[PDB]
This record gives sequence, C-alpha cells and structure tokens, in this order.
Amino acid sequence: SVVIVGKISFCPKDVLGHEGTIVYRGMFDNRDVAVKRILPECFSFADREVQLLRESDEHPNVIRYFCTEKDRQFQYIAIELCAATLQEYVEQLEPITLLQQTTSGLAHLHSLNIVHRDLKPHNILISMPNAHGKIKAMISDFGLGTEGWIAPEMLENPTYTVDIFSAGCVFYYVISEGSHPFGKSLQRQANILLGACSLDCLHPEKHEDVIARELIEKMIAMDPQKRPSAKHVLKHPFFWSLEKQLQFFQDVSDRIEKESLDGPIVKQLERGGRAVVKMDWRENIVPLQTDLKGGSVRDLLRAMRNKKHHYRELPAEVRETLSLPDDFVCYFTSRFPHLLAHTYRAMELCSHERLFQPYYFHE
Amino acid sequence: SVVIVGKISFCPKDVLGHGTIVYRGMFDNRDVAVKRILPECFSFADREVQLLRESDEHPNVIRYFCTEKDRQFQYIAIELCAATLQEYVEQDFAHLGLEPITLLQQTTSGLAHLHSLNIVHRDLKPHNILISMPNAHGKIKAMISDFGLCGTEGWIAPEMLSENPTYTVDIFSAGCVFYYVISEGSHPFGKSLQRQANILLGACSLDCLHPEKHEDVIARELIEKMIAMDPQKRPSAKHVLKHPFFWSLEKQLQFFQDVSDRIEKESLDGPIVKQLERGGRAVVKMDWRENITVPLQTDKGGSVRDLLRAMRNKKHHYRELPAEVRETLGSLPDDFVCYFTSRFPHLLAHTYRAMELCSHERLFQPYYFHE
Ligand SMILES: CC#CC(=O)Nc1cccc2c(Oc3ncccc3-c3ccnc(N[C@H]4CCCNC4)n3)c(C)ccc12
Ligand SMILES: CC#CC(=O)Nc1cccc2c(Oc3ncccc3-c3ccnc(N[C@H]4CCCNC4)n3)c(C)ccc12
Repeated sequence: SVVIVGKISFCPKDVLGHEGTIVYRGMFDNRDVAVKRILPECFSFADREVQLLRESDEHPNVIRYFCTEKDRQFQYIAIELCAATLQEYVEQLEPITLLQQTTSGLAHLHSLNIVHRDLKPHNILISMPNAHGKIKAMISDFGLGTEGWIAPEMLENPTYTVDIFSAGCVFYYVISEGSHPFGKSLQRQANILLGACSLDCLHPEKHEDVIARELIEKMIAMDPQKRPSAKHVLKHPFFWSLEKQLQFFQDVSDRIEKESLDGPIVKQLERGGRAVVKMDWRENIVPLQTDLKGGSVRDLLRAMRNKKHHYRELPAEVRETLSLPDDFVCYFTSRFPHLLAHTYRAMELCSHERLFQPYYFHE
Repeated sequence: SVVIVGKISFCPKDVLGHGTIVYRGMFDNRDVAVKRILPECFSFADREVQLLRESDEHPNVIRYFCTEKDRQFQYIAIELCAATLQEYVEQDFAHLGLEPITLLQQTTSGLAHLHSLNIVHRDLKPHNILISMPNAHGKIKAMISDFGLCGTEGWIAPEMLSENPTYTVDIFSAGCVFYYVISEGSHPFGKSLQRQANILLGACSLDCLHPEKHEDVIARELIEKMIAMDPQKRPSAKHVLKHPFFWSLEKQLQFFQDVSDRIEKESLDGPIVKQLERGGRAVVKMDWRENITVPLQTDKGGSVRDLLRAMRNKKHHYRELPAEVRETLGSLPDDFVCYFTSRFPHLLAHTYRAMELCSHERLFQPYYFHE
C-alpha cells in the first residue's frame, strides 16, 4: 500500500530511519524524496523546522527542502532523497572535498545567523550521483540515546564556534575513517568535558597529517575563542590543491628573494628551520643533488622555484627524479612533511599583503 | 479574491505577464511565479515540467517547486524573480550594481549545464533569462528558463528556419544576448522586428564595440565567433566560458607571465615568436616605448615578446621599484595590468590567439578549452 497526504506520497513498507518519529522513502511531484512523518505533539516544533529549511536550502551543500503537508493526524516534511548519511558512508569519493563541502554549507548557515547546534555524521547527507557522477555532502537537521559531538560549553544561545568544534571531530572522523578525537562512541562526550582528546591516527611524519592536525587541533580547542570560523577553516592549507601549494611555495620564494636575513620574515622562517630541512635538506634528495646553505629553509624554497621556473630547460635525469605540477611539489612535501605547515605559519606576517590574501583569512 | 489550487495560491489581480497567463502566487509559504497553462496545452506542460525536474539542480537554472492540476487549467510554480533580463536592459532596474560580464558568465554556465544534459534551449532570449531577487548577501544572479520546448522572433539561429536542433543553436542566441547586455539595448542584427530578417541575411553589426577599448576587442573576438552564420564555427558553452572575455584582471596578468616565461628560453626564430610578432608592430603602436608614461620610460620597442618580458620583470621586480614608478604603473594586480591593456588594446586578444599552439600544455590548459 501507499499513503497520500497531498502532493507527498510514500509506502510505509520502505522506512529509512527515526524522537517518536519515522522517516520513509516517498515521492513528491514525481521526485524521489525522504518524508519525515511526525506526531501531533511536535507541530509547533515542525513549523519551526520547516521555516529554517525554506530560508537556508538555497545552497548546494545544504539539504534541499521541497514541501510539507499537514493531515488529520501526522505532519509530513519532504526532503531530497540521498544515497547515505556520512555515518553510513564510513561505518559501512574524496574525503577533503566532503569536508570542504560540509564546511561550505556550514559557513552558509552561519552567514544567515543560524547555528547548527548539532552537527554530526548522522546529519550530514551524501547525495545520489547527478547524471555526471558527482556526489556531494549536504548539511541538515540544523537550528533545532547518546551524544559525542557536542561542544563542552553546551554542557540557551550558542555562538558559531560551537559548530566548529563539531566539525573538527567530523574532520578527524572522515580522515581516520571511523575514529573520533575523544574516543569510542559512548566515551566521547565525557572525554570532551574532561578535554581528553587524541589525534593518534594522524602521524607526525606524514605531510597530509601534519597539515590536518594543525587545523583540527584548533577546531576542537576547549576555548571557543581560539576556534576558527567556517570561512577561516576553508582557507586552511588542508583544503589547498597541489597546484596551490606549489604556487604558495613560489610566491613566498619571491618575497624572500629581496628580504635580508636580519628581517623579521627570515627570522621566523628559519626559527626551528633546522628540523624542517631535516638537519641538512641536501642529504635527503641524487640527480637533483647537482644544484651548483643546506640548513636554510629559505634556500630550499629558492631551490624549488628555480627548478620549476627552469623545469623546461632542465635535464631529463633531473626531470625524472622530480611531473610538472603535482609530482614536483610532492617531491618536497613528502621528503619534508613540516615544510608547508611551517612556511604557512611563518609567512602569516604577510597575511594582509594582497599577494597572500587568497592564502589567509580576514574580512 | 485568492484562487487556491492545492498547494499553489495566487491573487488574479497580480498579473506578471501574458494563451498562458503568469501570476504572482505562493507555494509552501514561498514567493513564486505561477504559470496558468490551459487545457489545450496539458500535453505540453507535462513535457515542460519534466524538463524542469531533470534540469533543476543548478544555481543558474530556474528553480522549479511544484505543479497542481485543475479542471480549469494546469499550474506551474517557479522561483519568483525580480525581473527578466529584458526588463533590466530596457528600463528603474538599471541599478542594483549589476555586473554585465557576471550575468553573461552565469547565463552561459546555466546553458552549459543544459547542454551537458543533452538539452537544447531552442529559444534563448532576454525574456527567458530571469534575474533573481537579492539574497541575504545582496547578490543576485541570472537563471535560464523556458528551455527545451517546441509574438515575434529575432533571437533564433538562421538554421532553424530552413527536425531537432544542435547545441550550436543556443550559442547564436547567446552571442546576441552578449551584445544586448554590453550595448545596454542594441542587437547585432538591428531593431526588434528587423532582427530575424537580418539574421537570414548576413546583416550583422557590432559597431558599439570600438577597436580602441581593450574590452571591446575581447568582446568582439568572442561574439563574432558565437554569431557565425556557419554553425560548425561556433564555440561550445564550456568553450565560451574559457574565453578571455570572462578572465579577471588577475588572470589576465597571470596569463602574460606564463606566456612570457614560456617564450623566455625560446628562440626568436622559432614558430612561437614569429606567431607572436605576426602583425606585432600594430599591437605595440609602432613603438611601445613611446606609448609609455614619462616615469616608466626611464626603466626593442617593436617586439611584443619584449613587451611581455618588460611587463613580467616589472611585476617580478615590482616590490623593489621607485615610488614614482609605482605610481605610474599602479597597484598590483588590477591597476598594473590595466596600465598596459589601456595603451595596447590588442595585446591580450593578440597574445591569446597567438599562444594557442600550447593549448595542450598543462600550464595553459586552464586558459584554453580542450577535450
Ligand atoms: C531544520 C531542519 C531540518 C531537517 O533537515 N529535517 C529533516 C527532514 C526530513 C528528513 C531529515 C533527515 O532524513 C533522514 N533521517 C533519518 C534517516 C534517514 C534520513 C534520510 C533522508 C534523506 N535521504 C535518506 N536516504 C537514505 C537511503 C538509504 C540509506 N540511508 C540514507 N535518508 C535527516 C537525516 C535530517 C533531517 C531531516
Ligand atoms: C522547460 C521550462 C520552463 C519554464 O521555465 N516555464 C516557466 C514556468 C513559469 C514561469 C515562467 C516564466 O515566468 C514569467 N513569465 C512571464 C512573465 C513573468 C515571469 C516571471 C517569472 C518569475 N518571476 C517573475 N518576476 C517578475 C517580477 C516583476 C518584473 N517582471 C518579473 N516573473 C518565464 C519568464 C519563463 C518560463 C516559465
């Protein structure tokens, strides 16, 4: 059989999940949709739920709301039918992109003065492929038995920094492919209050991890004033493409070319530089060894610029050990996993300069 | 007072446009526009809605909400917009700080989306292109509508009058819309009722685009291809999007550098400089060293290759330059690239089609359309 409450329709046989409510797979205007059926004891709550959807669903990374239908008994809410929740996606295509999409959607809600107050993999939906094979993450259940993803300040009028904490956990959740910064499921919320966090799955030698935890650690700070805004998060190197990373290493190598070692830039750039270059970055390269100091971070950055700018007019032997765009920068980041994370945090002195505005965040 | 048909509701007093009639209505407490199709067109409406559903997920394609049947007539509810592109160019609406290039960019993006779904618009014109209400951030956008269906013409490609069309049809229509937006009312093929007849003939004119303004040289280069009488010579939607017509001032500058760097180690007798110098004297205004302002003249004036290099090292070594010269060139990257394009309005157009040999090299693939 099939139930009908106006334009919405669904078969009670097909249930998708569940307060005292149920969610069915149904139809609306011959679209595939997920229909949430709710009891009369939540109509005052649903009208507020639908209100939020009508205002905020005009963004690709926010779940698309179609229609609601009141009946003699239960009320119904039609949402875009999705492939899976983020929880199912992990507990059963590209991770950085989902987090970028998720964070983008989150940044959107914050810009409309809307706090999610309960961001977690269950609320993050993964669309069906869109005739071009593209899947995307979409926020939902925003602005409204255990926990595990709640900020410690919420043990009401929360600020945006709350959702950031929740996202920071989600970030580690997708990269770790299941883990959580504050431990196993039932253990999380208690460890959150106690500030017991662990990023064990992120190794210190892996480049991608050094970048990630630099971001996440800030996102899951116990002091809300230290967490970055959603827009801030999006600009972090964690989301940069390999071309952008390499372009960041090139632009910085230009700014330093006219800078003296007595300047505050090289001072911060060489601060703890001995560890970034692995004592001597010359001992961690063979064909590329023929350069014609080895403890200076600056020189390493000067090296990659030159070999990139002259990559065309370079020996096939050198071009071999070094492709042009992605494999080139991977030569350095892989052999010097702290290079980008260090270069990025040191060059923040130029965060206001036009040349670095696309790399750093400030209104 | 208020006609309610299922979920859709509207006051018949508020007619938005005209045998279908379009009212300002409501659906699910959303502001919407309601098209009332008559019983003699229920077969066409079912096709119209079908397209709206499959082609809904794109920010530059009109958003479709719901449809409600009724014994009197069918109803179709879409997003309520501020105005059609026509209304904007005609009259009032000439404000809101609207960027013409951004509208054409948005329009073309929506079109590329329709094409990728194997849909031909068959009738793209300013009346169809709707201008959204400003969002919470005061941003508005263009959205395509009335696409894929089978009162005068003027925006129709010449092949469709002489059974189904190809993507290149919508390109001709777009090319005319480009001119219409830039010229703020004009049309390559003349006045309203004159257009379609001029289209069957070869009677087109872009005289609003002068060869002096650097923007107009770019606009002309693109549009002329888009409105070509021969369909096989028209760019695809995604091809149009790659054109310099849409490049930012930063990307225009970033282009001259990747070009200059590429020709740095190149011989002046090669096939890549001779192409760059092919008619180079006119690009540099006989001698570019004379067209330069008094200050910058201090730091081969008949070679485009040297001009790119001159702009390159001027940028690469900008941080270390005189304050007087820094005033002449201007602030990077916007005012700095406009310093040269203003005085050499054929440089960009020249350098672009010249460097099209490296359209498969990855350093230039972002600048050129390819399979
Ligand atoms: C303010 C505000 C708000 C808001 O958003 N209120 C919601 C309305 C309707 C459904 C919702 C919703 O929906 C589901 N709630 C529980 C379980 C499953 C689904 C759901 C939704 C869409 N699609 C799918 N697809 C299935 C296919 C089989 C594999 N699992 C995923 N499931 C979620 C989560 C969250 C919020 C929902
Ligand atoms: C396949 C397929 C398809 C498809 O899209 N089928 C359409 C359905 C409903 C309305 C449409 C439509 O709608 C209008 N048709 C005529 C006149 C006005 C409007 C209209 C629509 C939305 N908003 C506004 N706002 C007014 C506000 C006052 C200034 N003028 C614009 N007008 C247009 C054009 C074009 C197509 C429409």
